[PDB]
Amino acid sequence: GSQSTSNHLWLLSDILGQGATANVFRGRHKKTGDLFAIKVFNNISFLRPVDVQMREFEVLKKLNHKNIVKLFAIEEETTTRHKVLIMEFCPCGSLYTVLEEPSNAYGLPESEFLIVLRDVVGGMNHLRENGIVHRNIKPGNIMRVIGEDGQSVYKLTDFGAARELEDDEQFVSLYGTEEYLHPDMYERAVLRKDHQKKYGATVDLWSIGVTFYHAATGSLPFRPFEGPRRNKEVMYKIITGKPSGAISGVQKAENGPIDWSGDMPVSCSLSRGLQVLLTPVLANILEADQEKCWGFDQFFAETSDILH
Amino acid sequence: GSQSTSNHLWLLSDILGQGATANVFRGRHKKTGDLFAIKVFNNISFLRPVDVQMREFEVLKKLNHKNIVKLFAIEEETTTRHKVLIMEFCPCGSLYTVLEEPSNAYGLPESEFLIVLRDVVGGMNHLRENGIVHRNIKPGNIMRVIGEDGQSVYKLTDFGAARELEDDEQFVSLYGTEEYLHPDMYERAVLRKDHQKKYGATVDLWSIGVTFYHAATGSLPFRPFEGPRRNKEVMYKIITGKPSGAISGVQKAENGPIDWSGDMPVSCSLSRGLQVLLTPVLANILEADQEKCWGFDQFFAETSDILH
Ligand SMILES: O=C(NCCCNc1nc(Nc2cccc(NC(=O)N3CCCC3)c2)ncc1I)c1cccs1
Ligand SMILES: O=C(NCCCNc1nc(Nc2cccc(NC(=O)N3CCCC3)c2)ncc1I)c1cccs1
Repeated sequence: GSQSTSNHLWLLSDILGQGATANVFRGRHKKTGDLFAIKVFNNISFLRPVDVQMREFEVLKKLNHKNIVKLFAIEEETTTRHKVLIMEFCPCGSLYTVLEEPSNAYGLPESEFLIVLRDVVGGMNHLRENGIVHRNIKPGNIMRVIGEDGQSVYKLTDFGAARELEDDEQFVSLYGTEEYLHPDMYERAVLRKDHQKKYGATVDLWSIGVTFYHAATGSLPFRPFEGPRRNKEVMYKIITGKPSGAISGVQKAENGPIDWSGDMPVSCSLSRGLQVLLTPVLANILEADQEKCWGFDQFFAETSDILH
Repeated sequence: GSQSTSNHLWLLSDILGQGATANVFRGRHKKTGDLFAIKVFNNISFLRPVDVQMREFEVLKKLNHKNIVKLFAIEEETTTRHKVLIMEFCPCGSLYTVLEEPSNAYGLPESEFLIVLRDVVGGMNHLRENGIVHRNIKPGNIMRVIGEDGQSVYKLTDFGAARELEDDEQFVSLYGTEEYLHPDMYERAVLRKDHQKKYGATVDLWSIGVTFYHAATGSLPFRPFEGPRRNKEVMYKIITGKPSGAISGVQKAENGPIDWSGDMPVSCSLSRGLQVLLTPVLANILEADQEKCWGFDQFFAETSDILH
């Protein structure tokens, strides 16, 4: 079967994404046949407080930029009367899928990496200008679109965890994805250690740092022997124990000691010149200590210098 | 983009399911065009030991039954040379999708619930006859198919956590979904409290009990104010602190006390006669005490008695 709103229709088997609060479907405008991605909230999502439910709607109605997936319409699905989000369809899918390809085992080609850099920075700048935090940035929700000239353009999506947050404002609520998650959030959300901490916009810089390391090398920067998901204790030791300036930490052997590095791997796909410029960016955003990590002004200045 | 094996092909946008280790695509046999669901493992999945990776393949090769989604072929995808699983496509989707429908907000119609009962029992019996434990049973991986006579037939799938395990064998590894997870496993996997416990095949009985409660009432049996995922500590209190005989525990108000019940809610969609037969079944499988919990045989005997 299918579901529909006044103007749009989607088959329930035409899935594009699956999540805690919502699924995304490939759907069509009824009259034109034009394709869209339609985000449809599940029952359990309505247990959230109303102001929380409204955030993604308010956030997306505020944004408009080439590095953010476009929102076309908000309409009401008929059987539930719930609002759905009707968004630009990106037929190429995500950066996650690009990174899975064998040719990218040791990182993206430098040309493609520089594009990811440009576009993630551009998206993040647009959010910050508009006082928005994302809180779940990762390759799985950075979408690839083929631009006018045949080259990639990447765009941020999945604003399910996003909110308006003034430049110095803090929050205590938990969102995100374990492999990409700032250590202070990981501490509470994954290890359940409550150390009475607050979090700020800079959580997005940590996830971007992890995303860039991943795009640059083909691997996540912080890796217990079993992978992050399967050894939460060691994952936490890697991310909280890392020396200042380190950008990666790996446990090579089961139950083994941890090795951290402040440089890119020897296998890194990027030119050595770029590696040398990238490494300080990563070191200063993969920095848990709020006293030492970069602010946004600087992150944008320092990456915009690399792009030129 | 598409991926293919010798005999089958799928578009990467044609998704049917997404998970930690794999995605499932709607694909086709290249020559006949016949439709299949194709399970394809992601890169991070290969961090698992090889014997663990092989389990799902070995398990599915053993099974052949009306209440198990059929395995058609194992073939190699070309770009990675990884084996994929080529399965029966069920165009109707899952029991989870059925349960989202507003008409089922207070539980399935009795005629449908009885079908779910017959079929989950039939699938679970087939697994036990073959020495298999599933370890992630929930509505999301119970698929609905329309039988010859127009009536539903449900079938188990997603054997990503499954293994061979005799009644007299135990394990310490962790799998499952928090809302459906046996308390001993929840304690370690979700709360990360380690009490040197070992788990057995009867973990599938707990998930089945939660699944049946959900199908009978339209709601999960164990429910903090914010939902299970948004308040794990209270969830643990609920599932471990319930009296013997209790089949549900609900926190009504934010930070409120917990309402335990050994009976179905007054809103239950099932006839009262069926309710009274169902409740002792749920009471004796939603029981962590292994000295008290039913085994599979007694569970199949008592559910068979309801069906006839
Ligand atoms: O937004 C989310 N996730 C981001 C993706 C879904 N959204 C969109 N998707 C596309 N096109 C597209 C094309 C090919 C493949 C895909 N999907 C995948 O490749 N997957 C999904 C599961 C496994 C790998 C998507 N266009 C626009 C959007 I907006 C959310 C998931 C759950 C809540 S939000
Ligand atoms: O097996 C899994 N999951 C079970 C489902 C995927 N498998 C199959 N699906 C179908 N048909 C089908 C039809 C309509 C919709 C759907 N999907 C959904 O409705 N979704 C998926 C995302 C949210 C809701 C599936 N037939 C056969 C199979 I095998 C796994 C997911 C990740 C690893 S394994």
